[PDB]
Amino acid sequence: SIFPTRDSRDLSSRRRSLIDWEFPQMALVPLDQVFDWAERSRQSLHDDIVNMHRNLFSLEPFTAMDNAFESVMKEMSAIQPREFHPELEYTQPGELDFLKDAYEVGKDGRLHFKVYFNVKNFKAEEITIKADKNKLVVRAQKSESVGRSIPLPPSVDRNHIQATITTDDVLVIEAPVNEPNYKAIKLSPEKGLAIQPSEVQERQLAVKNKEGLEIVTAEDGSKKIHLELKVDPHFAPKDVKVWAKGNKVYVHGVTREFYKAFVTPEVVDASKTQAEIVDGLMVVEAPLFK
Amino acid sequence: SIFPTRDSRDLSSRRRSLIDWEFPQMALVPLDQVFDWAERSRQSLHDDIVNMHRNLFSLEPFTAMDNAFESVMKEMSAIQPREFHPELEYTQPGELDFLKDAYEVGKDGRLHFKVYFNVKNFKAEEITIKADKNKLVVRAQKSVACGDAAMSESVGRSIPLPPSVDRNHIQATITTDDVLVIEAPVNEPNYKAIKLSPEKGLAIQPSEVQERQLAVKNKEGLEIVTAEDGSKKIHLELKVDPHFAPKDVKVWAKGNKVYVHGVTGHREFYKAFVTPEVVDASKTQAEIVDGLMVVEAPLFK
Repeated sequence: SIFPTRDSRDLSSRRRSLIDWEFPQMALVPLDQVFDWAERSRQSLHDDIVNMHRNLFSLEPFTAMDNAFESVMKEMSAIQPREFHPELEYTQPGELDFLKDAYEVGKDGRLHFKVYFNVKNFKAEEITIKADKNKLVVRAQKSESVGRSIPLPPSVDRNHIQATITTDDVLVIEAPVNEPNYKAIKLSPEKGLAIQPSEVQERQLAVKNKEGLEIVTAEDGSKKIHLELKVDPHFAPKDVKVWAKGNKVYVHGVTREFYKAFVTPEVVDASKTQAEIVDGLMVVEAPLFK
Repeated sequence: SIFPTRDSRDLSSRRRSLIDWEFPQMALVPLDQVFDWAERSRQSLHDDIVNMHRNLFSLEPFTAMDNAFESVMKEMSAIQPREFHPELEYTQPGELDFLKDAYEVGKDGRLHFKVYFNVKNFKAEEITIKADKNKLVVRAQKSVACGDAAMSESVGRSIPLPPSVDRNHIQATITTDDVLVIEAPVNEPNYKAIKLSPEKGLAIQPSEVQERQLAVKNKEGLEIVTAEDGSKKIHLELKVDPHFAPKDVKVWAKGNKVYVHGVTGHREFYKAFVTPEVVDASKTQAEIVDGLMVVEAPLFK
C-alpha cells in the first residue's frame, strides 16, 4: 500500500500543466514513420548495405579537392532563383544531391545527420574532422593529405558530432539535428526526407500575395525561401509532399495532380522546412545556408 | 577538431542493429495524437474541469461499499455475451463506464490510467492505496478526537484495475482543492493504433496487414475465447464492405461493452457487443484485410 502526497495547485492548473507540457515524443521522429522505415529497411538490408559501400565518399588530394568544393559553392551562389519543370530540368544528379539521404533516425529516436567516408588504409589517428561554419571537413595523413569537404547544415548539432570507423573501414560521422519539423516529417526511400504541409486555422507563415519563389530574410539576418502556390482545394495535406535536393525544392501533390520545383543559389536545410496549405493556397518556407 | 574511434562492428551489423532497435517512441503515445489532444484539451479545459468535479468518486463506509462492488461484479459475470443496438440499448450510464475515460497521456509521454476521487475532509496521511489482484482499493480513516486512540469507521472505494496497468508504479496525489488523483502507466498498450477522442475515449484503429496476426475462426459475431491457463479474451469477426479503409473504422470499449464504428465518404455502420467481463481496452488489436475485420481484446474480472 501507499500514501498520497499534497500538490500545490488545484485540479484545473495541474491539468493545464499537462496540456502545455513538453512531451518527449514532440522531439522524436513520429512513430508511424519510424515503424514504416524499420519495416522496409530490413526487407532491403542486403542491397542497401551493398549500395552504401558502393557510394561511400572517397578522400581525394586535399587542396585540389577543397578548391573544387569551394568553386562549386561559389558557382552555385551565382544561380538566379527560378522555377523549373521538375521532370525536364536538373534531371542530372547534382553535387549536393546526397544531402537528400543524409537524414536518418538514431537509436535515441531523434533525427540525425549521417555521412559515410571510405577510410580503407588509414588509422583513426591519421584522421582529423573539423566543422567550420557550414562545412564538414575530413582530412587524412599517411604522402600528402587526402580528404573530403561537404556542406553541413546549420541545424546539425556541432556539440554532439560523433565519429567512428567500422571494422570494414567505413568512417561514420553523425550528429542529431536540432529542432527539425518532427510533426511533418515523412521518411521515404525516393525523396529521402520530405515534409507534409499542415492544414491550420491560424496561419503561422506570413502570406504575401506573391505567387511563386521569393527568398526572404529570417528573423535574424539569415536567408530562407518563401513559396506561394495556388493549388486545387481538392488537395488534402496528406496528398502533398515538399522536399529538397541540395539547392532545389520540389513540391508534389496527387489525389488531380501537380508537380512544381524551384532552384535557389543556396542549400536548403530540409528538416526545418514548414508548409501550411489552407484555402487552396499553400505557402512553404525553409532556411537556406551557404 | 575531433578524432574518430575504431568500432567493434562492421557497417551492416550496425545497421541491422538500428533497424531492429526498440525506439523510444514505440513506447509513447503517437505524436499527432498527443498534439491534437493538448490542442482541444485547452479549448475545453473549463468544461472538462466542471464535469470532473461533478463526477468524482466518493468514499463510502468501507465494508458496505466493498460488498456493493463484489455484488456489481457478480451481476456482471452473469451477463450473456451478445450484440446489441448501440443507440437503443445500454443507453443509461453504467457502473464501469468511467473506464472509457480513465486513459490519458502522462508527462513521460506514456499512456496512463488515471482516476479521481473526492477526498475532502481527509489528510493525505489518513489515506491508503493498494492494488489487490485486479482491483484498486482506496481506504481512509481518521481518529475521533485528539488525545484518544479510537477511530471513525473506515470509508473507501474500490474500482476495477486492468491487468495492463503497472502495479509497481502507481502514484497518488491530493490536490489543493481536495481531489485525490491516482495514476499509473500502462504496460505495452497498442501505441501505434491508439486514437484519443473525447466521445470515444480510447479507440483503436485496425491495421491493414499482409500477414494476419489474429486468427480467423470463420464465424461472424462475438466470442469469448478461453485459454488453457484460464485467460479470457473477446474475439470479434465482421465482414465489412470493401469500400471501408482501415482509417474509416474505430473500435473502443466502455467497461464490458465494445463498440465498432465505420464511416467512409457514402456508407457507414455501427455495431456493439456486451460481455460478462471487463475489457482491457488499451491492449485491443484489430486488423481489417479484404472485407474481414477481426478484433481481439483481453478480458478481466
